Amino acid sequence: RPRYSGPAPPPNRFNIWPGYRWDGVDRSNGFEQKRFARLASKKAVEELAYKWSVE
Amino acid sequence: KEKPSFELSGALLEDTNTFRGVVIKYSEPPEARIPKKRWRLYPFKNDEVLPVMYIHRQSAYLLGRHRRIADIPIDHPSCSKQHAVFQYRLVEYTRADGTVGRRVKPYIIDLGSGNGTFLNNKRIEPQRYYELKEKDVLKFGFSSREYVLLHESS
Amino acid sequence: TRLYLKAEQERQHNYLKDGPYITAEEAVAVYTTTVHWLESRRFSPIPFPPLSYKH
Amino acid sequence: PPPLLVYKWCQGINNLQDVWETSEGECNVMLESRFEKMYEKIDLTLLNRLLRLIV
Amino acid sequence: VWRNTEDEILKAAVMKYGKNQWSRIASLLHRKSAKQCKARWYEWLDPSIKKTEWSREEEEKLLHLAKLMPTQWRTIAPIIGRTAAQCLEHYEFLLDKAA
Amino acid sequence: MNPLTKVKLINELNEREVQLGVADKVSWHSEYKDSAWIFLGGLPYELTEGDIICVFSQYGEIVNINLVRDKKTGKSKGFCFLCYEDQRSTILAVDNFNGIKIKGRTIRVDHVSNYRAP
Amino acid sequence: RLPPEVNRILYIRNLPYKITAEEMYDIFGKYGPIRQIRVGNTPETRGTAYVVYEDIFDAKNACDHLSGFNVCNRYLVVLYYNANRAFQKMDTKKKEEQLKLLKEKYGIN
Amino acid sequence: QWENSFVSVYSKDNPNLLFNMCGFECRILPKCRTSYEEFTHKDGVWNLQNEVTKER
Amino acid sequence: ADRKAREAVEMRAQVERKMAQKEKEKHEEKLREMAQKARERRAGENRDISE
Amino acid sequence: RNRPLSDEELDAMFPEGYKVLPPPAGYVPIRTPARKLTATPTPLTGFHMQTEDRTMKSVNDQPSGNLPFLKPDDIQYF
Repeated sequence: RPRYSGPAPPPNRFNIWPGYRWDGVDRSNGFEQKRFARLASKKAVEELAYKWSVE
Repeated sequence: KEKPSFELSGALLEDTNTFRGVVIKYSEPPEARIPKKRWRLYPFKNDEVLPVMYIHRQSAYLLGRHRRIADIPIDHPSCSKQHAVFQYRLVEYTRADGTVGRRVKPYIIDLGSGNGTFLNNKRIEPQRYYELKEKDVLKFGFSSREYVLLHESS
Repeated sequence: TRLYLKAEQERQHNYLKDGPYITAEEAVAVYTTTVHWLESRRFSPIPFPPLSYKH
Repeated sequence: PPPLLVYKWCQGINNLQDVWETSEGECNVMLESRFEKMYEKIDLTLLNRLLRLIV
Repeated sequence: VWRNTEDEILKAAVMKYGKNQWSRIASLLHRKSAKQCKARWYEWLDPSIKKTEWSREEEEKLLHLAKLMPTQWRTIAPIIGRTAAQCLEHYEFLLDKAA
Repeated sequence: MNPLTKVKLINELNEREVQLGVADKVSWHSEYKDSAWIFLGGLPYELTEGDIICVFSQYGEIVNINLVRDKKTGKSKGFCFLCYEDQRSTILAVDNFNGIKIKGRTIRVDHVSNYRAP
Repeated sequence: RLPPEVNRILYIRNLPYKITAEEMYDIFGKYGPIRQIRVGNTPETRGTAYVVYEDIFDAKNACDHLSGFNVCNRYLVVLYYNANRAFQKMDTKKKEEQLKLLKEKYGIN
Repeated sequence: QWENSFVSVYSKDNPNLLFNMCGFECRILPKCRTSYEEFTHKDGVWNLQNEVTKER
Repeated sequence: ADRKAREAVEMRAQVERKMAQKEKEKHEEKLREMAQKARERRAGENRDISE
Repeated sequence: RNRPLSDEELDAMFPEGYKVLPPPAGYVPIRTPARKLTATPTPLTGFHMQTEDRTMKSVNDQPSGNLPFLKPDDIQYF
């Protein structure tokens, strides 16, 4: 089972390993990281707006 | 006709390592780095000294005969087009107290250049890194020019 | 407060009528000594903030 | 923050050289005060010269 | 800025009401604030503002002072009897005709 | 309408889904829990299976690949089908590779319902 | 990686009157090859300069770097040029003949 | 002015060295001098552990 | 006092620039001597390699 | 788009009221060395009082009058 061994696979929703012979460079629309950042910032503003709700 | 293979094709290689229409063969490995100690290259040509080059500023330096893409065009027709790569690499070491350290180290590497790179007048292995130490001398192919490497306190 | 502001108006006008109390010798001593220090600290004097400024 | 400052100050006093020795008749002295009127006594023109040294 | 109509209303309002209730006054004209009325009156309008050109002696005094007390115009301007604005621009003008 | 508009389509579809914030189980991908085949289109006429698999392994292992070249001159017709190991990987690929520029040609990526084995 | 408004054409304000073109060629010289330089002449243009690099890369480098330079007690204004219009015809004659030279020269068609 | 300063002296006749920084009033007591027992206490007590030697 | 200080600071600035320049110059000629000395000693494995 | 241009090409680019200059034939020869070996070069303060001058006060960046603020990018037009 020749498995990817190179430096750093970027994270995904499912966090799955890149293939045996992954050419080993990131080609991606970046939509992954966009969704990740927006995912965290939603929680951020949730907290920030709660703090107002109690005021 | 041609049967479908599972073999490669320069497409990704070409676009990813291409520049100016002249694809470079070498890539900077992750430990590319820039040094604190400021390295200087003292050129000579048969006892005639040439002005020093200050090469502490980039992580990679291309030496060859093609003035377009090379950092340093070494104008001896016995020099191939894309010839050698000077490179700073952050290479780990052991501090005398055992704690692990790394220093930016200057390493030269040849791309299978035609006629050979001479380290202290030894021809070196191509596609392989060789460290450069204080005062050391360099000669590429059979050029009439030679170089000595120093830094500030050296 | 009214008592205070009366004291102040007094103290300003008194300063004007009685001249700077920090004579001239003291002024020159202070000034020169500051300059000695700064220069001995190679302090580059801050410059008026350029318009197309980075920050 | 100020309380960390207090801690810093204590242990600074501690790490002096031979600070607690009293054998040969040494004496430590800690003195602390105010400047008792700095604002109200800053003198405008001289302050102008002292700023011209900086900006 | 101020327009001659607002200006005249100011004159009349002041001479009626006295110098102390600027709230009533500024309530009168629209798009005018009590702070602004006070400032304008003491700056330009009030009759005691002497509106002529500078004597040679007045310019001697001005120059000499602004050399004596750098950039303190609200300190100087009473000493030569003009506003900070007059002293300021006029010193600028002398400085420019010199250079 | 020429195909680059059909890349615009899928990208707009994704962003609209995030825009309404709709849940994953009702995400338009969900209608294909039953397929590991994804269509690639607009490939340059030069890429061979080595490069295709190399690049697209980035989200998993590949079970099969079929690159339709014209049999008489053998040359690539510029589109292909890909069987990943696990649906989730194809979801990731459809999200991330739809619109990447390879050798100038912006490739379009999509699910496939009823892949036909040729 | 370039914002496509960058150009080898730069526009410069706050220029000291009667500076030496020598001085100036140096100033912009540390940045890259100068295809050409022009200075205004009329009092309106006297004090402004259009400077043309021979490379977009030295161009961007310069515009980003020397921006806000202090020369002669004043800061220098730099800008990218919007060469969005023309002032002359393109001289069909010369164009046509140089292209005939090219076509017969490399025997293309 | 002497009315607001406050000057405390440490000498063979004063074990405690007092002082008064930003808001806290602190008393420093060395273990060399009349600190017969080194002791624990409410965490109202800090231990000034010497740096080079790491001792209390 | 401003006039006097300006001029004193200038004089010290010039003396400093000059001394530092001279020292830089001797260092440079010394390093040239070292350069040609070493190149000649070479004209007449404490090394690090990779794969 | 990187292709170099002609001098007629330039005179079609630039408006009027600008004089052309090669400053020296030596600077134009320094210009010859400009691209030449630009990367290789010899490397590149302290306290110093200031002297009063007026050029900074003199420079103006907005039109004078009841004129709206003039943005930094509308400059090459207005």
